[PDB]
Amino acid sequence: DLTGISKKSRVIRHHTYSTNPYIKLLIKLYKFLAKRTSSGFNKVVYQRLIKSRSNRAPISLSRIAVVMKRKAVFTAKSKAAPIAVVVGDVLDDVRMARIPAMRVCALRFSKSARQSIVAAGGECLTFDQLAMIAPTGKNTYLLRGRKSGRESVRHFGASGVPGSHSKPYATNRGKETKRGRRTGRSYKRKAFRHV
Amino acid sequence: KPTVSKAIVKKRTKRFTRHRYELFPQLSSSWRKPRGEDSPVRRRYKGQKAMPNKGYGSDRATKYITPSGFRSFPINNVEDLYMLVMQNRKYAGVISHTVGARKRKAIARKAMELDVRLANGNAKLR
Amino acid sequence: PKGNNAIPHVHQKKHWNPCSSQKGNVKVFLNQPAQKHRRRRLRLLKAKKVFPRPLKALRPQVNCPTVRHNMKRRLGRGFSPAELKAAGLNPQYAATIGIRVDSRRKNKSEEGMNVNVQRLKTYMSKLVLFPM
Amino acid sequence: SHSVDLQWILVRQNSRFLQKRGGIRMSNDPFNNNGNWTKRHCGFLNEKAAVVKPAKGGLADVSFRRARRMACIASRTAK
Amino acid sequence: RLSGMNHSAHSWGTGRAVARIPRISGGGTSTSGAGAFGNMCRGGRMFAPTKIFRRWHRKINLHQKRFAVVSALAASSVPSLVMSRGHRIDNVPEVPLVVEDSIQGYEKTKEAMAFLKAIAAIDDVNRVNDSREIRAGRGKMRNRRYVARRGPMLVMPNNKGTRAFRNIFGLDLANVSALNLLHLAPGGHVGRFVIWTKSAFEQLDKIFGTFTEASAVKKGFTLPAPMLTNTDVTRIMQSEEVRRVLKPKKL
Amino acid sequence: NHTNHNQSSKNHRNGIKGPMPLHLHNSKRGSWLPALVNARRVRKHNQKAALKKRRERIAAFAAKN
Amino acid sequence: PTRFKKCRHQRGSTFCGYGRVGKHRKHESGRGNAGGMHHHRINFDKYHPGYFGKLGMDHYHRKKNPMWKPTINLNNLSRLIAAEEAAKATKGGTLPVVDLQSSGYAKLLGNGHIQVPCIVKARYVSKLADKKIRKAGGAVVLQA
RNA sequence: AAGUUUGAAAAGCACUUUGGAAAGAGAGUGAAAUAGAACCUGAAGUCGUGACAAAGACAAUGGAAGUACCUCCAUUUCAAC
RNA sequence: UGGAAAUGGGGUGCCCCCACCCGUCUUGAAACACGGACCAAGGAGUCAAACAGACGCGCAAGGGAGGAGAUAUCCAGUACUUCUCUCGUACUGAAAGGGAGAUGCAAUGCAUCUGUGGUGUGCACACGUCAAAUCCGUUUGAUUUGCCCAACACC
RNA sequence: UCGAACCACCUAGUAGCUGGUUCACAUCGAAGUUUCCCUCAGGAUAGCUGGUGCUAGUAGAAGUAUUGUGCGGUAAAGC
RNA sequence: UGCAAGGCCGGAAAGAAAUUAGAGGCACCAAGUGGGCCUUCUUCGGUAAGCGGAGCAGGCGAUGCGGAAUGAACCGC
RNA sequence: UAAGCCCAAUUAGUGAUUGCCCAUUAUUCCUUUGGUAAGGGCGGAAACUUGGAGAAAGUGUAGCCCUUCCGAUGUAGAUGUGGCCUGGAGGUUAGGACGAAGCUUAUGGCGUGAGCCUAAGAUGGACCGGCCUCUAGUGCAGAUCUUGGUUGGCG
RNA sequence: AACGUGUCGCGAUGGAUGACUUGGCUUCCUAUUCGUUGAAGAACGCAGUAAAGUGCGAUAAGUGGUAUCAAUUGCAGAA
Ligand SMILES: [Mg+2]
Ligand SMILES: [Mg+2]
Ligand SMILES: [Mg+2]
Ligand SMILES: [Mg+2]
Ligand SMILES: [Mg+2]
Ligand SMILES: [Mg+2]
Ligand SMILES: [Mg+2]
Ligand SMILES: [Mg+2]
Ligand SMILES: [Mg+2]
Ligand SMILES: [Mg+2]
Ligand SMILES: [Mg+2]
Ligand SMILES: [Mg+2]
Ligand SMILES: [Mg+2]
Ligand SMILES: [Mg+2]
Ligand SMILES: [Mg+2]
Ligand SMILES: [Mg+2]
Ligand SMILES: [Mg+2]
Ligand SMILES: [Mg+2]
Ligand SMILES: [Mg+2]
Ligand SMILES: [Mg+2]
Ligand SMILES: [Mg+2]
Ligand SMILES: [Mg+2]
Ligand SMILES: [Mg+2]
Repeated sequence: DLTGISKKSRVIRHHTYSTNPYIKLLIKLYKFLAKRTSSGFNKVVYQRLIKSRSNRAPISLSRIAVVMKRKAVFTAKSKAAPIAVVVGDVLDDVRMARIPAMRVCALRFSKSARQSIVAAGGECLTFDQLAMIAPTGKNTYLLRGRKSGRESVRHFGASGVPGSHSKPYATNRGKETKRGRRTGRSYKRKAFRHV
Repeated sequence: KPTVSKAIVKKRTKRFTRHRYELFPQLSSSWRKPRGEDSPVRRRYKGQKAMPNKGYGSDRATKYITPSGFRSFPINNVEDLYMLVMQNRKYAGVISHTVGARKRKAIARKAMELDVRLANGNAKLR
Repeated sequence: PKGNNAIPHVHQKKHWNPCSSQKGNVKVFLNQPAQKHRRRRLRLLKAKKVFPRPLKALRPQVNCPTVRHNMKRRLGRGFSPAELKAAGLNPQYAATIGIRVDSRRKNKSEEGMNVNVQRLKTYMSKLVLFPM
Repeated sequence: SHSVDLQWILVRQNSRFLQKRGGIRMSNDPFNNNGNWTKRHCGFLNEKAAVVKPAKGGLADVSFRRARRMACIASRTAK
Repeated sequence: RLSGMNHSAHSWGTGRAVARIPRISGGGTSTSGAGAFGNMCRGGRMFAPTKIFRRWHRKINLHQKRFAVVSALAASSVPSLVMSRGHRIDNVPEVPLVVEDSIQGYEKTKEAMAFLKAIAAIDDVNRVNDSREIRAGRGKMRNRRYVARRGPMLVMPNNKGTRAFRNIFGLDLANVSALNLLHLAPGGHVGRFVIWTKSAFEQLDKIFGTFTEASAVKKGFTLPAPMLTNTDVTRIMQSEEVRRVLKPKKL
Repeated sequence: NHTNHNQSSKNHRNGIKGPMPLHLHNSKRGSWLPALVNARRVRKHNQKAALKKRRERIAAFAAKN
Repeated sequence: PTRFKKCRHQRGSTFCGYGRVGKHRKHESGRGNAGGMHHHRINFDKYHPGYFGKLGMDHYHRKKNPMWKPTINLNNLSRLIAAEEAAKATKGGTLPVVDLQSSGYAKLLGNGHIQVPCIVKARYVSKLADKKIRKAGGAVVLQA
């Protein structure tokens, strides 16, 4: 039975390699919900828990504020404030002085991000406490948080290939800016090339 | 004290011994897979001895079932009998060959008093 | 192979390994817990020997030099002839009653000695100096 | 602030009781109503009830098929 | 640092019907022409002769050494975690046990024993001296001849009444000022039925703080935030509000 | 020893990936300037319009709500 | 941990993962970074583009203390005024008085719009920084 | 190279008699001599004799599948499924 | 069958018929290629550092020390620690040096929150759709999170 | 022992070369080609391959045909 | 003015190029390999070859099983 | 007067099919195992005799339970394993002069296997097993391996 | 048949293994560093019976001092 179908198998990460006993509770909570419900949320929030720690990028309160201000500008203006769910964890943002009274549900908060919320007027939730309020996740604004600009993702590449604005692995920052990275050293890594 | 029903048919009986095991008083009756590039066993010729596959796995419904029904469970003292007595249909005790004689009688006494079948005994009383 | 690794620059090419042929040139700190106990044992045993004197002498405030540290204050060794003269004490007699003396400091800003001249007469107040 | 389903994630792998002897995974539990090492049969973790003649209690009444034998032990062995 | 290399041997050369390894040089002796300083041979150098600049000691972030001691005391107040992990607390009157701090007063130990009956925690003390056996297997020839169990430790605020309790076998003596993991959770298992003299809860709120204030001594250290407060994740999967939005079945 | 054998079957294991469509890397860059200098200024206006069109929305969506 | 290793995991494999044709040798592709311009040139030119040259003028006795200029932005000033120190920034109309070099941060860079009005005292200040603060109810002050 | 590390104790085999004496057979010591100084355990390898299928060689070994007879090995029935 | 059979095992021999000495280099080993009497015990990816990637954990615009001290305690451990440093929150230039918010009016001024479009989870929106009944699969608007592509601004 | 003695040491000298490299099962699974190298008994780089993935993915799918629409100068032919 | 052009755009648009539709897209880390050989088809060099060099696909290598008595490659699989 | 060759045949000009034999192929049937492949249950009820639509919310096992599909070779290599094993540590559970380690094997059984457990020793005499973590000088048939010992040739 | 096999029981050789371990190694620590006043080294010696070794030097397996109590021990001898 010739197939060719040998490499079409995708790596889905069936479970979590985490050993945190308080996330294996959220995972069994969100296998029950993600399986025995017609919730699109519970499906999605379950693969994001079993997901790793480098893939659950943190969203700063700045990101949470701005996108919850882009929701709350087009609502019934008295309907409700949706819950900003992030399956990573929330970090404070000293670039946002004034924060609205927004409800947030993260696996974790900074000690400065929990107080910034509670001082603002909102209440930060948990996931055993969100399974009580919209377990199906009605009126919840699910969030990732930027994982680009991460210093790992901007070494990815070659950095000597034309059109590769990646950072070479070099402790000495003033080591490799010579020949090959100069227009007057017999070739300059071509900053642009159509791909 | 009686077993529970099963389907105890077994796939293979002859153990998997390593190759050229008899030609050398040094090798062991313990399967090591032949890493040989041109070994006849690894490339699986006809009259060669087989290699443990997943395909030889026992039926799981009757896997680990001693020929007397009664999947086995090692027993060290009489208090481990009570921890077995609820599965005295599904499990059987096995005293551990280091439990001496003074304690091994104190067990085989309790087993019959508990109907917890032991795979070990029959000293003028079964 | 190699590939997208940082150029190592490891600097271990000078017979540091104490092998069978080379005596080795490594300093392993397997004795620092013994030494911490060792010093605090001398320290606490030197303190009851110098008693009733303070174990540490008196050192002045001095400004850490460079632009990176100039705002950080620090305890330098000895005061100066100047603070001692501007506080009465002979630097020969200050150097024998616990005050530490530095004939090299230059008192470049009066600002500097003012913090330390007054810092002496705090000590010279709360010091008994009972005779022999 | 600690429920039973958390008192089970911590002990699932190791205890005084887990008694993994081979691959059997029995348990020297108080609540020996089944002798297994499951999350529902061990009353050491939960507020559950064991099965002896006193029937000490802290549902899940597999005590039915667990006390019938408990009494028939002494009967069929009193000789 | 020069063991197994102490000979002065050289391989005879690939011209004589032997292996090519350094061979001892000389005569008369039985080592003359024997294998020298390889893995293979007697008096032969080890593989990777171990070095004292191995990495013997580990760093641990302070917040992980504290939040390990923190989560080790939380289990010492969970009697299910103490019944498992092997402490006999079947008729202990309460966990976390606390005792009126009339115990730095015991100056003889015949009474410091009669204390451990007042709590029936003498059960966990007798399982420590009944379980005193010769160690197994080259621990005994080293300085680890005997093996006991860890017994219930008595946590003191000060170091005053350690005299009546120092000789009792079992019954660790700890100090509130320096809670010591590897004692508060030995073998990596959280548990350790503790006794907690009355004067020892005084500081735990002070020396660890609350979920919203820093401690007195662990400075800047506040208790962490529980990832989920209603830790009974099953008692909400069987809740009224969840069953309303479940998906119905059909067979 | 040049062979080219097994190569066409190596290029077809992980497949000869199709080209990216035109909406990928459609950087009209390095091309003829008087076009892209005009297709630039018209992008600036069309962005001032995109920002302006959202300004009435929210303000219409406020009072008219 | 030695049991968590692959040549301990792959006992009996006879090669610990280094092959039969190309046998695991000692140094066989040069030793060190050798061959950066000869036979590893494709690695260096392509993952280390700027290596192998000279550039700029030599600064012989380089001292990092006189060349020390840490930077803080305007949106990061709030990182130096506690809520209590900002509780006086609420009453009395007393602007916060921030002094950078005590927290590090010689130079004051102007990034973002300053959240809280204050008066920073910095050794160095950018032109756009010097202008955002003096038009947000604030004032830069040069020190040292 | 070489732990004689016998045993708890030398209690280290008195004595009888076969041998020229050794050694052997007996006794005797001791918990063990089947712990007898070349001594705790005593493995593999090889060898010996006793037995056997007493088989049966026409390379050995091995694979699968049976059968012959023999195995205090397991299990089960031993008034029954 | 009633207390020794019956099965399963495994020992031996036999019958049938299957089967080329293993390891190895090599495109190719039964090779007239190399190594191979036997057995016992030894015997080969190891530690250190510097990196990176992944994964686990802590905290997070901070993180972490190290060295050292401090003083309670069997305790080379554990507990505490201001101070500092370190990495980074800001990059760039060969260097002097410089140094990034957006929108409207302007060509600097004033209110001073995704920056643009596009591809785009989830949920709320109404939209009907065999739909047991009506909760969900369909979908279209809204905002679009992450991501990516394009081209703004700014350093 | 001599086309450079012998002993000890540097030294466990270096070897792109030869030999070896110790458990099981499971899941997959190749390459001898590209370019560069005092390179051709070796490397580096792509390809092949595994693992971990991320992601809205009946699509930006195809070693296939159809349909149109281009391209070509080998076979045969013709001198 | 309006055509045409670019960046756009809403109103509106459906098919009366077959099949599989055995899911697209990137990304990261890392080996091993870098001595191939045979073969089909065609074909360069050679007196020739179980020859050297190629193109194509298939194999062997890395693989048995079945049978061409026998055979790395053939025929089936 | 074929068991050769070339053509045909396939139950015999009677009436329309497969003469017949062989596989690691095909079909079907069981059994394993992986896919994270789909499902369904994921705590108490009855079909004449028991098993399960009552065994636990679970990657991984002696699977939570069923049943369903599909795939299953493989050198170099990669990876996984609630996977195997040796020495030692921290825990726990536990044995031992009424006989521990060791050792022997026609001692069975049971795991696909690594291996484990048992019995019985006219063995041994004093230590040590299971489990969770930790740890490493951790698995050997093969290196003209090293050392010790034996053996053939061989009286 | 004998020999050669071959399995089993019992023996022999062998000295692995286990158990033990007054040794090694490693780490740390508290104090003071030989000789012309003849050192280190080696040489020969010395015991009732002593070859080696340990100890000692023709005061020789030790003399003296103190401080301890009845042995030394293969067996003599000896308050
Ligand atoms: Mg960034
Ligand atoms: Mg079997
Ligand atoms: Mg040695
Ligand atoms: Mg040497
Ligand atoms: Mg042992
Ligand atoms: Mg190689
Ligand atoms: Mg090669
Ligand atoms: Mg100044
Ligand atoms: Mg070669
Ligand atoms: Mg050849
Ligand atoms: Mg949009
Ligand atoms: Mg022609
Ligand atoms: Mg084939
Ligand atoms: Mg033929
Ligand atoms: Mg060891
Ligand atoms: Mg133990
Ligand atoms: Mg080794
Ligand atoms: Mg061996
Ligand atoms: Mg050999
Ligand atoms: Mg030994
Ligand atoms: Mg000297
Ligand atoms: Mg002299
Ligand atoms: Mg002498």
